[PDB]
Amino acid sequence: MIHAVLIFNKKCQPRLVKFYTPVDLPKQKLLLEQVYELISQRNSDFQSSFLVTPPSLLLSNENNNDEVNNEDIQIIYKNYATLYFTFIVDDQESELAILDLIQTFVESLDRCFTEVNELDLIFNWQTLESVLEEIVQGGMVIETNVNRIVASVDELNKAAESTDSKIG
Amino acid sequence: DLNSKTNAVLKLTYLEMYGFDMAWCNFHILEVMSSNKLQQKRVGYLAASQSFYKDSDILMLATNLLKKDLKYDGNNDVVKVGIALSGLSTIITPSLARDIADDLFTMLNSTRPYIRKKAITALFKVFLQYPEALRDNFDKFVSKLDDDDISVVSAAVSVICELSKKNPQPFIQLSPLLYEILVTIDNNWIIIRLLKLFTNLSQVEPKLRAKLLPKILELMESTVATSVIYESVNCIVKGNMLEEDDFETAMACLERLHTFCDSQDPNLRYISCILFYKIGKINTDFISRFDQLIIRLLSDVDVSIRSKAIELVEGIVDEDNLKAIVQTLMKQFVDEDVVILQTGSIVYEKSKRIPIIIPENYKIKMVNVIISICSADNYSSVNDFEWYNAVIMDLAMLCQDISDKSLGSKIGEQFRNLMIKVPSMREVTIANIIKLISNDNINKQLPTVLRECIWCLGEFSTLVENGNDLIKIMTENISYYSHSVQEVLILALVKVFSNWCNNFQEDKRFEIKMVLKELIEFFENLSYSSTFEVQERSVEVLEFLRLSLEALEEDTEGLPMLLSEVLPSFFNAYEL
Amino acid sequence: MYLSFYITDTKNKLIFQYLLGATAPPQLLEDSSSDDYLDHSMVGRDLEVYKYFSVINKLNYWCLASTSKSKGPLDCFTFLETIDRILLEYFDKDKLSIKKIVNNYDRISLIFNCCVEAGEPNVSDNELYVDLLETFHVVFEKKKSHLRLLTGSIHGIVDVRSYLNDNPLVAVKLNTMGNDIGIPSLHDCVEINDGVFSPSNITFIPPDGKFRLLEYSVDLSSQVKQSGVRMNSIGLMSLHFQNGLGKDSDEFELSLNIENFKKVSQVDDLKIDLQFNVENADPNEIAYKIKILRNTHGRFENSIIMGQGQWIFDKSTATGTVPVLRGCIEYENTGPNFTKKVDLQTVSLEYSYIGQSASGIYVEAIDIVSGLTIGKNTKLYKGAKYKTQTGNFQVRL
Amino acid sequence: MVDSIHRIASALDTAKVITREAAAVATSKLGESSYTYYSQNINPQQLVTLLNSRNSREVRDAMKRIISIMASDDDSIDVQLYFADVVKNITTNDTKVKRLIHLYLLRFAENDPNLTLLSINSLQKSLSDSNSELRCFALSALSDMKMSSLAPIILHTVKKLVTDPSAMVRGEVALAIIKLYRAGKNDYHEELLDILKELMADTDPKVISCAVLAYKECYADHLELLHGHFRRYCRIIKQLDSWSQSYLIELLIKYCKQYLPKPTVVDKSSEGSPRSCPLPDKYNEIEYPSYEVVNDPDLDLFLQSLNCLIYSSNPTVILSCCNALYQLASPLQMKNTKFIEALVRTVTMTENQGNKEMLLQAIHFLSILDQTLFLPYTKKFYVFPKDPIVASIWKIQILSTLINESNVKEIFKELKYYVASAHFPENVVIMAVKSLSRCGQLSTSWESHVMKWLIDHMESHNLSASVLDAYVNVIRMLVQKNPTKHLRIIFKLADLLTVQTSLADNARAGIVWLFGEIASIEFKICPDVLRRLIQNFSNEGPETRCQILVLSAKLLSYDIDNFKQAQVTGSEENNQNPPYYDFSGSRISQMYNAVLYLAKYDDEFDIRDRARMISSLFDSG
Repeated sequence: MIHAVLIFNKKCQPRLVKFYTPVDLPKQKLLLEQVYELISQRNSDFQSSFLVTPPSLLLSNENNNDEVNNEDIQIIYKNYATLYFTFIVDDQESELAILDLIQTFVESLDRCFTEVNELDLIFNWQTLESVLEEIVQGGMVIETNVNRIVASVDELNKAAESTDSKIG
Repeated sequence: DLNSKTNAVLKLTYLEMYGFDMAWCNFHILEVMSSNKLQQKRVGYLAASQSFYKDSDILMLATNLLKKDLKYDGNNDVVKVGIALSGLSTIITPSLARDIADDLFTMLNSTRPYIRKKAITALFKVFLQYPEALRDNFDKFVSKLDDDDISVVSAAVSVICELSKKNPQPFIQLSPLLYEILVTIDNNWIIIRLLKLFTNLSQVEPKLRAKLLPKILELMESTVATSVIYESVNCIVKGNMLEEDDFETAMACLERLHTFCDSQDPNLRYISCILFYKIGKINTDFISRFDQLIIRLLSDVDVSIRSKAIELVEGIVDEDNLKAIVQTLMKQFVDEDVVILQTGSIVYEKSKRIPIIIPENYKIKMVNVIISICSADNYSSVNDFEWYNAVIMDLAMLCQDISDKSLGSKIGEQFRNLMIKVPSMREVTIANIIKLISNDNINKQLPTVLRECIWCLGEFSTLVENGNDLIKIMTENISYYSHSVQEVLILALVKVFSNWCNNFQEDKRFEIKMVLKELIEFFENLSYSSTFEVQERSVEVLEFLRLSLEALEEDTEGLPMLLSEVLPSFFNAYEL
Repeated sequence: MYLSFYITDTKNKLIFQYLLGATAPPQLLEDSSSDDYLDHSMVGRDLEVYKYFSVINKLNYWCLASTSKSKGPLDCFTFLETIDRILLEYFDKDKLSIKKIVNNYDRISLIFNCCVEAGEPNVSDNELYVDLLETFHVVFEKKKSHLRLLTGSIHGIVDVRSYLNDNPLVAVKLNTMGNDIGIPSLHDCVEINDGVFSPSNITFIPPDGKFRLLEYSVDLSSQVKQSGVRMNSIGLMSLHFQNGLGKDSDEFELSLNIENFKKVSQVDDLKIDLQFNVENADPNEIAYKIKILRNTHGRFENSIIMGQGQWIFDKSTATGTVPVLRGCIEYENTGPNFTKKVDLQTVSLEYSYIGQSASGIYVEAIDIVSGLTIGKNTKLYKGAKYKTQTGNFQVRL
Repeated sequence: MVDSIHRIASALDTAKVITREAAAVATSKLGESSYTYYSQNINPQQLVTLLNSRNSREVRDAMKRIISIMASDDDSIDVQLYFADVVKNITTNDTKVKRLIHLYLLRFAENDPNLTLLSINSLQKSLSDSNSELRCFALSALSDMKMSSLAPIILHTVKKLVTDPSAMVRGEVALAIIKLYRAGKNDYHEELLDILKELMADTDPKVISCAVLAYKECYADHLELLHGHFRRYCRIIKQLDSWSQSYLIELLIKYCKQYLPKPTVVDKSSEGSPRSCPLPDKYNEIEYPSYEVVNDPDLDLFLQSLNCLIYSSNPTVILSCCNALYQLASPLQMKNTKFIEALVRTVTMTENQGNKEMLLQAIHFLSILDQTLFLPYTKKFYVFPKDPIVASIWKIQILSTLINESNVKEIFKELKYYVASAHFPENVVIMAVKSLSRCGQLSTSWESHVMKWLIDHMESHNLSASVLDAYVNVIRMLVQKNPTKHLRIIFKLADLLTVQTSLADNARAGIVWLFGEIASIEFKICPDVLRRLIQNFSNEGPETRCQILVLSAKLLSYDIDNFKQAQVTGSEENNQNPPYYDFSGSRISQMYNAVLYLAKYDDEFDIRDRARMISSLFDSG
C-alpha cells in the first residue's frame, strides 16, 4: 500500500502529498523533511532516486549515503526533468509496485502536463491528485493504460473548469 | 455558491485530518456530498472518508448519501461512482459494509473499467472490516475476476490479496481463479502483484505455492519490466517457497538476475547481488555460475555491493579465484578504503581523485576473509606463498590504523600458522616480524602480534644465527609492553635461551652470557608487575636465567645438562 | 604537537573544545554525574598521542585537556586551572554554568589562545568595602542529645570592592576570636608575607576587579575543640528525632539558634535539606508526612514524594533571634513492607552568610598604607560581596 | 576510528564561533572589518609599515598581528623581516611591545636558526638598557628559544641583569639563565649561578614565578647552585597566589630528583640536624652534606610549602603536592602527618570527583609509603554511601593500607561486614580480595582471620570467574607470606576444586598453582590434590592445563630433594623416614605421569613443553 505520495519540484519544494492511509500528519511531515534532506545531499546525478534505509541510516551521517529510514518505511524517489516524486510506502508494499505507479503517474503527468512547471502543478493540484487517485484505487492501478488516463484527466479538467470559481 | 462549497470543504477536510470531531463535520460534508457538482462530491467524499472512523451515526448518513450518488446516473458517472466507492470503502462499519456491498456489487457490473476498478478496490476495504459481507460478495468477485479488462483483474487480485492478509481461508478458496487470471495477463504491474498475492497466500498454504510457482517463472519469462523479475526472485526466496522443490524456479530467477546485474543501475544491481548471495548461502551451485558477476561488482563503488561481494567471495573461492580475489582486494583496499575510516564522506564519483570507499566494518571483514582464504584447502596454493606473507603483513599495517583490536588478533594468528607451514618463508617472516616489532607501530596497539612474534622466534630461533639480535629485540622492547605480552615474552625468551645454550659451544661465547644477563635484569624488573600471578611467573624465569649464567661461567659443556638440573631445582625451591 | 582543550558539563556533554595547533584528530564518565569524576584516556596510537587528559570541574563546568605527547599531566592541569580562572574573571564572575559556557564557549577558546600566546602559558597567574561572605558546612554527629561537631568546613571567601584612585595598599586585620585562625588562603592579587604580616593580618594591592581576598578554610573539628565551640547557633543545629514512635509517627525538633551570629551579618538564605532515606526504602514505604515545622522567619515546604524536606530561612532573621524549627514526621504507609524503621539519615544544612568571617576572620580593621594619614581622603564603600561554599553540613543521627 | 573522531571534532570547532576570525571581522563595529583585513590580508606591508612607524602603540598592533601570521606559517611572509623589525622595536621602551616582540621571537626560532640568533642579539642590547621592566621580558624570550648557541649571549646578559637590583628583571633573568643552561652549559655555569642566587632573592610574585620556572630548568643539571637559591623560592610560595604555588611544586619535584644532593656521606652534624643539609661547597659554608634535601631550607621548605598549599584551599595544589610528596620522600618527609591530614581533609572537602577518586587514591599511595599516619583518618574513610563500585573498591584498598596490629581488627570488621552485607557487586568482591591479601602481608597475627574470611567466601559461593581468579591470586600471595596458615588454605582450596569440575579455566589455573607452591610446607599431602586434578584434567581448558603442569612439576620438586633422597627409591634411605620424606616417587610419580599424559593432550605447547621437562627431571631423580 502506498501510504503517501509527495511531488516536489527541483528546488525541493513539496507540491503535493497524498496519503492513502491515515498516518499521523506529524510523522508524515517529519518524513517528508528527511527525505528532502537526503535528496539535497544527493547529487543531481544521483539524484537519488531512493532512499532505502536500514533505520539506523536514518540518519547516520558517517558515510553520508546514509540513506534514509525509518524503519518500517522505504522511500522511493523519482526525478523527472524537473519534478521529483517521492513515494513513501509501507514495508509491506512492494518497491516495484511503488515504482510502477510512479512511472505511470509520471508518464501521465507528462502527457497531460507536457510541461510542467511548478505553478501549473500547484494550481492544478486537484487535477494532479485526481490522476493520482485514479491510478491508485482499490490499491489498485486499474488502468494502466496511459491512453485512458490521459483521457480521464481531460475529462476532469473539463469539470473543474466548469465549476472554477468553486475551484480556482 | 459552488465555489464557496469547495472552499468549505477544503477547510473541513483540513480540520478532519487534524484529529478533530469529525462527527460535526459530517453533517455538512453530507450536504456537500449532495451538491450536484462532481468535483464537490469528490472532495466531500474524501472528507467523510477521512472522518467516519468511529461514529456510527455519521457513517450511516454518509452511506446513505453515497448510495444515492451511486444510483444517480451521475453522468460523469465514472468519476462520481469511482470516488463514491472509494469513499465508502474507506468507511467501515458492519452496517455500512452491508450497504456498500450491495452497491459495489451492482457497480462491479457496470460497463467501464474505471468503475470496475474502483468497485473492486472498494470491496477490498470493506472486507478489510466485515467478514460476513465478504462472504456474500465473494461470488461477485469471482465473477469480476473473469472480466476481460486487465486493469479490473489486476484490482480483483490485489483485493483478494488483502483479503488473504485478514481472511486467509475464503481465499485460499479463490486461489485457483487467481491462478487463472495471472495466466491471462499481459501487464507487468499486474503480474508483479499477482505474484505477491501468491506469495502472501503462501504464507498461508504451501499447496498454492506449488501451483503458482510455476505461474510465476512462466510470467517472468514474458515480461520485461525489470520488477517482475526481481519480484519472482524475492517471492521465490521468501515464501521460502523454496524448499528445494523450488530450485528450478530459483535458478530461472537467478539467471534473470544475473542478466540485470549487467545493467548499470545500482538499484537493480544491489537487489540482484543481495538476491544472489542469499541464494548462494542456500545454493552454491548458482554461485559458481555467478562469480563473474561478483568480481565485476567488486569494482563497483557501492558499499552495499562491496560488502555483499566480500560475503560472496568468502563462499566461492577456487584457487584461481582466490589469488585473483586476494590481489583484487588487496589492491582495492589500497585504493578503496579509506573514506569512512577517515569520515564518513558520502560517495562521489567525480572527484577525479576519488573519495574512496569503505566503512570501518568492511575493512575488518576483509581481513578476516583473507585469513580464511589463506587457510582453506589450505592454499598450499597461493602459489606464491610470497604474496600471502606480504598481504598479511600489509593488513597488519593498515589495521594498525583501525583499531579494532580484533583485526589485529586474527591477523596474527594466521601469520603464525603460515610460518609454521612453509618452512621456506620463515626467514623472511622472521625478518619482517623483527622489523615490525622494532618499528613501534606494532607496539602501539598490538600486544597480540607481539605475543605471536615472540612465539615464532622461540621456535625458529634455530633458523636464525643471530639469535642475538632477536634477543636484544625483545629485551629492549619489553618495557613498553602490556602484562599479557610481558608474560608471553618472558616465557618465550626462556624457551629460546634454552635452545641457544645448546648451540653455543662455538666458544661458549660471552654473548650468550650477556644476553642471559640482560634477560635477567629485565625479568627482575617484571617481577614488580602489579599482578601477582605474572610477577611470580617472571621471578621464576629470572632465576632460571641466572642459573644458565652461572653454569656458563663455570662451564661450557655442561650447560645444557646443568640447566635441566638447576632450573628445576630453583623452580621447586621457590614453589616449595 | 597538539593541545586540545575541551570543557564538558556534568552530564558529559562537551561544551567547549579547542585545538591548538596542528594536525589533530566509561566508568568515569558514567560516574561524572559525580561532579568530581573523569580521569585520563589515553587516545593513544603510537602516534603517541597522548593523551591526556585532565579534567577540571569548577562551578559546574568540566575542563578537559589533552596534550599530545610529552608536557606532563601536571603541566596540563595547571593550564586547565588558569583557564578556569580566566573564565571567571572574564565573564564576571559569578557563574560559569553550562548555559553560560555554551553561550560563551568561544570566549573561553579565545582565552585559551591568549594563554598560550604568551608564549608562555602566561602564566598562569575613595571607598572601600569589605564584604565577608561565609559558607559553613559542618558534619555533626549526634550522640546522647548533644550534637558533637565531628567535622566541618567553613569556607570563607573575602572579597573587597574598591574605589580608590591609584593604588594604595590595604591592611586587613582579622580577629581571632581565639580560634587560631590558621590558614587564610590568599588570592593572586593578595600578599601575606610572613609573620611581617602577622598571622592575623593581609595585605592586598588594587585590581580594579572584585577580588576574593582571602579564602579560609577552617576545619571546625579542631577549632571548635580548641575554641570549645558547641556551635551554639549556627552550625550546631540540634535535631532531636524522637522515636517512642508509633507505627506512623515520629517527632523531631531542630533548633537553629543565632546567638553566636549577632556580628555575623545577615545570613542570606539558610537552606535545609532533610533526606529521609527513601532511596533505600521505596517512597511508598516512606510515606512520610511532615506536619508542622515552625520557623519564626522562613518557610517550609514539604516534598514527600521525593522523600524530602526543604526549609528555607529568609535573611531577615538575623540576631539573637533564634529560629526554632520543630515539627513532626509522620510515616504514613500504605505498604505493609515498610518496617517502621526510617533510617533517619543526614540533615545537611547549608548556611550562607554575608558579612561575616568563615574562620571568625572578622576583619576588625582595614587600614590604608601609603604615607597616607587618616582622612587623607580614603573612605569606606559598600558592596563588596564574597561568596563561600563548601559541602555540606551534615548531621547524622 | 580516528578519522571520524577528528572529523566531528573539527567540524564543531571551526564552525564555533563563526570561524574564529571571519567572526573576528563580523564583530568589529564600523571599523570592525579590520579583522577580516588582516584576516583577509592585513598584509606584510601593513605589518612592516606599522612596525616602521616609531610609535610604541602602532608597533604593538603590528606586533600582535605579526605574531599570528608568523604562527600560521603564512609562508609567504618574510618572516625574516619581521623578525628584524621586531628585534629593532624590542629596544622601545614600552612594556606591552617588548612583551609581544618576545613572544614573536620565540615563534621564529621555532622555525629558523639564523633569526634565532639575531633575536638573541637584540635581547642582549636591551638587556644592557637600564629599564628593568624590559630587560626582563627580553630575557624571557631568550629563554623560550630552544637553542644551545644562544648561550654565550644570553649569559653576558643574564649576568648584567642579575646584576641589576630590579625585581622584575630578577624575575626574567631567571627565566633566561634557565632556558640557557638547558643548552650551553659549560661556558656558562659559573656565572649563571652566582646570579640566580642574588636573584631569587626578589619580592615580586611575578618575578618569583619566573625564577622558578627557571631554576627548574638549569638544575636539572647544576644542582649544587640551585640550592642556596631554592630557598627563597620555598619561602616565597608560602606567601603567594594559588597558581604560582602549583608551579613551584612541579619544580620542587624536579629539583629534588636532581639534587638529592647525593646521599654520599650525609653530614648529619649540620645543625639541629635532620639528615643534614649542605650548603654548597663552593659557598663553603661548612659543607652541609648532601642530603640537603631532606634537611636544608630548600627541600624542607618545599615540603612545608607543599603542605600549606594543600592547606590552601585549592584541590589542584593538593593533588599535585601529593604527587610531589610522594616522590621526595625520603620516607621521613611523609611520615609527615601533615601531608596526610591535609589530603584527608581535602577528600572530605572535595565536592569534586576527579578528586574524590584522586583522594581515595592518594590516601592509598600515602598509606603505602606511610601507613601510621592515616590511622587517625581511617574512621573518616569509612565509606561514603553515595559512592559507586569504584569508590567502595578504593575504600577497601585504604583499609588495607592502615592496618596496625591494633587497628586491624577494626578494619577487617568493616570489610567482612561489607562483603557479606552490602549487596556487593562482584567487582567489589574482587578488590576486597586484593586488599585483604595485601593486608596479611603485613600482619601475621591477623592473617588467619583474613584468609579464613576469603576461603569462606570462596568455598561457599560458587564465586564468579573473575572473583575466583582474584581470590586464587590472593590466597596465593598469603600463602606465600604465612606458610603456616597455608596448609589449611590449601586443603580448603583443594576441596573446592575437587568439587568443581566445571570450573573456569582461570580458576583451575590459580588453585592448582597455589598447590604447587604450597607443597613444600606440606607436601606430604599434595599428592592427593594432584591426583584429583589429573583425574580431571583431561576434561579442561588449555591455560588451565598449563598451570596444572607447572604446578605438578613444582610440587614434584619441592619434594624431590624431599622425594628423591626419598625416591631414590626403596633406596632404603627413603623408606627410612625424616618428615617429608614423603612416599615419593610413587605418590608424586603416579601424579605426574597422569599430568604429563594429560598435558600432552592439551593444545598449548608451553603446557606440554613444561609437562615434558617436568616428567624428565622428576623421573631422573
